[PDB]
Amino acid sequence: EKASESYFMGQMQVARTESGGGLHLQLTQPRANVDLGVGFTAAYAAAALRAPVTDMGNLPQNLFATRGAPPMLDADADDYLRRTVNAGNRLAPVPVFG
Amino acid sequence: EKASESYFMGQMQVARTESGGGLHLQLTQPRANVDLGVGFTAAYAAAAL
Amino acid sequence: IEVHSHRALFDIFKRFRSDDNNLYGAEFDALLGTY
Amino acid sequence: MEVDIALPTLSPGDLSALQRCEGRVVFLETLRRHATLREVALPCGGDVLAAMAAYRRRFAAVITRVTPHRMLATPLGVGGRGQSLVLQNTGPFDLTNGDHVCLVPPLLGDECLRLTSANLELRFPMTLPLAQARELTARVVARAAETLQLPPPHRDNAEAATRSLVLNMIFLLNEGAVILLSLIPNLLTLGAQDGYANAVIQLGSATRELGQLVRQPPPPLPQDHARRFCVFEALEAWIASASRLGDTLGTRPVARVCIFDGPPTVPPGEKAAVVEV
Amino acid sequence: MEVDIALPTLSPGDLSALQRCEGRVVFLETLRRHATLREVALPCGGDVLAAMAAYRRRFAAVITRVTPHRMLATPLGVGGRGQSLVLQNTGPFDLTNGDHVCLVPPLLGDECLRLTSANLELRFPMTLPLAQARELTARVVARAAETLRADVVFSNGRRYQLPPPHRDNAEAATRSLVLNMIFLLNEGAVILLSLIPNLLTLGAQDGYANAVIQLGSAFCVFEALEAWIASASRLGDTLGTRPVARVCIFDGPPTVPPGEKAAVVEV
Amino acid sequence: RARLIRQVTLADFCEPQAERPGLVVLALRHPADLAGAAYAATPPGKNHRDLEEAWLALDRASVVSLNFLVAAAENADDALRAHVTTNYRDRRTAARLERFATVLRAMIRSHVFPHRALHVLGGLLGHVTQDRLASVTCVARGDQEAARTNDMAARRSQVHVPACALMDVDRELRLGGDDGLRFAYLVFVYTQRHRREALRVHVAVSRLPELGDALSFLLAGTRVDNAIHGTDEADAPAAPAAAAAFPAYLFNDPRSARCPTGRLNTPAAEALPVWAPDMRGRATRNSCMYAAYVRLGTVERVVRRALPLAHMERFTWDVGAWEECFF
Amino acid sequence: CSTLSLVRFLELGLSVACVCTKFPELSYVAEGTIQFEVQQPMIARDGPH
Amino acid sequence: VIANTNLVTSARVRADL
Repeated sequence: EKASESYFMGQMQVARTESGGGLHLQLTQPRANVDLGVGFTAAYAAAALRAPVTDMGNLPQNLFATRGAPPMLDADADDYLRRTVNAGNRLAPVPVFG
Repeated sequence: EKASESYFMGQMQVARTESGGGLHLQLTQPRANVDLGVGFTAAYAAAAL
Repeated sequence: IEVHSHRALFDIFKRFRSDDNNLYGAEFDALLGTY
Repeated sequence: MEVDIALPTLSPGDLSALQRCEGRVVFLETLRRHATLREVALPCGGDVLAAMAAYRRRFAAVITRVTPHRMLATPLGVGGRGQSLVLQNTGPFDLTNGDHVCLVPPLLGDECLRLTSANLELRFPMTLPLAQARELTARVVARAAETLQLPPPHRDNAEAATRSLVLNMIFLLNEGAVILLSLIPNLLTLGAQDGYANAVIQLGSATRELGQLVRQPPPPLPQDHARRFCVFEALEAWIASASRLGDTLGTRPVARVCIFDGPPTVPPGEKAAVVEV
Repeated sequence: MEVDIALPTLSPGDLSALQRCEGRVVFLETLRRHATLREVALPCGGDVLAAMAAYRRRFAAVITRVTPHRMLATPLGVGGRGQSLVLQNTGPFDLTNGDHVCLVPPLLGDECLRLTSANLELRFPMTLPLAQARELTARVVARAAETLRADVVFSNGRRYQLPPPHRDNAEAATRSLVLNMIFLLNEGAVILLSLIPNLLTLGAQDGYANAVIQLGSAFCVFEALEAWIASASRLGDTLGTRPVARVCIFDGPPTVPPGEKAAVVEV
Repeated sequence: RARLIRQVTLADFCEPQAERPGLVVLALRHPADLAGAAYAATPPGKNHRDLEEAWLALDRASVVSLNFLVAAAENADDALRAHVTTNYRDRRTAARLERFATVLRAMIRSHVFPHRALHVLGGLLGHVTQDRLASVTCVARGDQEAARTNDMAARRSQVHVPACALMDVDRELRLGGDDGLRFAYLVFVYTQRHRREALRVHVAVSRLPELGDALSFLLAGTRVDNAIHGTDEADAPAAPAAAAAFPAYLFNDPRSARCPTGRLNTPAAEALPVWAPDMRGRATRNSCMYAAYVRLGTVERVVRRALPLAHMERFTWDVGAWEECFF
Repeated sequence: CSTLSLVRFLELGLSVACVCTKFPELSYVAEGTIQFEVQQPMIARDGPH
Repeated sequence: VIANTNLVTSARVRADL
């Protein structure tokens, strides 16, 4: 809009810090703003479409990567399921450090 | 006693340092004393409990 | 230390300036209209 | 090197309380100069073991100056051993002069800081003397190992604590440990001639019980023992291990206190100037 | 930070004898600006454990130049940007440039400065590199282990023979250490064996190894466990093995034999 | 400012004119006490004088540049071998590198590990050399570039590490973290299989103050194949006797055979059960040793740029004590 | 070589949106809130409010 | 303009339009 935001510019500040390979000069400046008029004073416009970043492929999530389910009584069936569903599943889990 | 001890005041030194919190001055002052009287010049007394 | 508020900014062109009517006695004959 | 922690807009009724936090330590994940407050955040009580383990991966930082805009904090220890600073005593016990201090998570989940201005709470830990932090860590690890102010366990990361314990223990057995064990009766017989000998052995020590309920033959001669001696290797191994026991289960001593003139002890909720070691 | 100590007027010659130990270390009680010869002193012969538990509750300090009126000292743990200070060696063997120095009580035949003039006594700890410091204690306790029912250290070419027991006042000064260090280890052994009983029946070549590896990856015994943890932590903490110095000798021979000084930087 | 160390020595292993400043140097123990301590330290079954021979085959010389040591290990990229060989002035150098390799491989075989033979100094900056006699000078505390080199082309310096050996950890372990100030650790990797063994070197940086579990998982294969092939050549007895089972059922037995102290020589106390804990040939701790590390200091940044190298950024020298990694 | 073609903000176009004004002491006075309301219009509905 | 409680009662740029 013609006046969408009041804007306040602060005063520059310097911050020296003795160091080994020379010096550092972190140079900061504070600011502030506020909207005044009633209602909104801006809007989007989703004009065009850049390339969709993710392909709408089919990655089937396997729940074996999760944790918190009671495994069944006979462990042979557990191993059978694990070895069956992890047959080249591109989400097949590997225990990495944590 | 009257003049039990002497006391010497020196020039105060101003020493500055900088941090993110701003300026951090540190004043200081050296001083020393000599025991004048020959013999003792002060005495304890545990007066009241 | 129990931070507080502060005096809010006022627009430069704020022209209340109506107490001329409301100070002690109002003279409506020609003073009006400027408000 | 002073890190910067920015804040959002909070309530004027809460900065008056957070400002009263000037000696409690925070736990950052990285040490960039500028930083936010949202990053350093902890849920309420629960699984004291999890937090105790998290107190080794993340490094501490003491805060010294608060402002409704930002927060200046001090990276506690990464490269400095003389940064004399002050931190308040938020511990239950009373710490005298020349005491190495230790950070321990708070108990019962009773004492936290529910910050409603932004819906996040910070659980500043408590500072205890080493001597009592060691007993606390010991009691908690014993209780955790048992399950295959009283808080409940978690039993999800109890496996880790009991694991580290039994590893540090299993690698204490050695070909010379049997030679040192075949002397338990010879020690118990000394436990009756001398009083200090009975003193050094506790009451329910689970060895003075063993000492009468089995017998053992002289230890069989190992291989190459005409050349190498084993009891010395065993003793050296035990020194090297036990020198590092109290760390891998609890927290290392982060710094120590030192005063000049005033009262020795600093009762809780008070500022104490400490050197860093 | 620097501390001066009120030296009373002792005597001729024996003061000049103290004037030879201008690099020793002495434990103050409180960082201050005024001290006296009485508080900075230990009995000449006592148990190594109380001296060890004393070295952890006090503040270290190195003796600088000593004028017959008063002697100056500077603590170690605290300093300004880690300055330089000389530290006289007192160990049995030398330390080379680039080592970590520790401070252990005199496990060997002690040295006790006998001030017969002023009726005080001084006792200074010893300086050792961490590697050999962690092993000299073990040699000492191992010698006593067998007598409850050979001894050679090598260092920079030359070899030492660990003077025989009670060559000094007695070996009673190093008894309690022996007794604790053996009892706690036997405790750890028995508790561990009780916790998994069948540990000693597995195949020594295969089963035991598979257990110790699959464990590395994915009268109540428990009261005894808590007690053992507490005691082992308390004892491991008070064993030195935490260097407080690092030798940095610049413009000098790379090795300092026992007796002469050396330029060390505080950690 | 920072404070330095000067150590006159022989131009054997670190050759301060061949390399430019800014690379860590190590201090080598006197070999006499190593050869001695072997006599009591090599395990049963193995040789007990082979380190004596391995040393005698290499004939004070005290320092060794990491640039030199990394070459005499398993892990190395042959470009750095070629550099060390053709760029060092010195006579007979490749032969010496071979002998040093044999020395370290003997050291691990004799259970006197090289981490107990190499203390670490700072990064060298200066040197004056006679004919085959040098006096190197390295920092010891503070940050590297507080020094002043007599090059006059680059007064200050940096820290250079062969990029072939620099193993990052966080981006490796995928902590999801954000690079700020990170520590720096020099780590050794042992492997123990009799007459078929080697040593791997690395320089590790991360935010992790306590390596521990991090290496225990990083070097999983090494620990695995080291715990099982490590007890080899030790005669273990036959199947363990059933008497070895330490009896636990007898602690809180109200009715059981008992014996007060003061009657334990050979009385009518024969009724006590026998238990023979007999441990002969099992895996000791030194058998399961696989790695050792030591803290070096703190680091901002690592960039790779040239022979491949790795320039540090604002290295602050803070050397720590050694550490075992066996569990 | 290469120059550094500077750009002014006031000479851009976006400047229409915001009124820029320098407030020198703001960082000091920013310790408290400023808190000014604005307005809201209202119709005169029949029937007594 | 900072006041106390005291009270009373261009150029030519190139742009697209």
